[PDB]
Amino acid sequence: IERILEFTAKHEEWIVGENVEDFTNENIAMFLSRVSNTVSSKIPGYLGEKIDVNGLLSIKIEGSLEEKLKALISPKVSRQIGRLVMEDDKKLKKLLVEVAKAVLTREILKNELPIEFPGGKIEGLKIQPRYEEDHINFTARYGSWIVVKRMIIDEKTPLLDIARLLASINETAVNKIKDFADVDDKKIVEYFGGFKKVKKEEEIKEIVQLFREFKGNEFEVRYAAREMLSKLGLKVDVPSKNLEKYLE
Repeated sequence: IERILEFTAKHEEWIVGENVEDFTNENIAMFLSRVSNTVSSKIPGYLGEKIDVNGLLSIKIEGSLEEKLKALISPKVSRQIGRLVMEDDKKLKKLLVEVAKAVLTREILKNELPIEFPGGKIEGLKIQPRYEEDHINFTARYGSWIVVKRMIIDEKTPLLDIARLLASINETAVNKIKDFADVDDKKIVEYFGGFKKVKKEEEIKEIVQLFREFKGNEFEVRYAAREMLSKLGLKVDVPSKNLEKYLE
């Protein structure tokens, strides 16, 4: 297909649309940033068949950033999350717990760290929806890069499948922003290389400080935050593969 970069969504009262028409790296990165923020914000509303999301987002994580991080990796919170997952199968429950944990981690930390990308969320209809029926549509073609992640939404569409698609779209956005913004992600990985499986309060303090000292622009810091969190086993992007494996 020819050059295109668009996102539209139409489901119940959620109707939004945005595209790029002036194809600069800045505009592409800002579009993908907004897509990431938008789809990530909507994922929890599609997890209700398997996760008690109201209960999940009602979990209290108190204190400074360092204290919140310690809480998020704690056995207590893992047990709290497990209790909110409606699954009996040990293997499948583990997959859903990790998804729930990623949702909680994003919501707890987004005002403490640069978790969301710049630019906020898509709230209006810059373009009209590409399809008349309810749908999710992410379509990208630029140079050799092509991604088509879309589906029609029926009354028989599993909500968890919409969650999966939204998570997959988020993954594309996160993967590609660092290409369009020329983020040296290898350097970021090596920057945090002195830490592994961070559990102790003292080490959490150290890694947060190292993150704060990271010199980078608005895009680079989002990846530094993600890398720092990865050392604690924390994620802020829902792993679509977990939902894929459940739905199989």
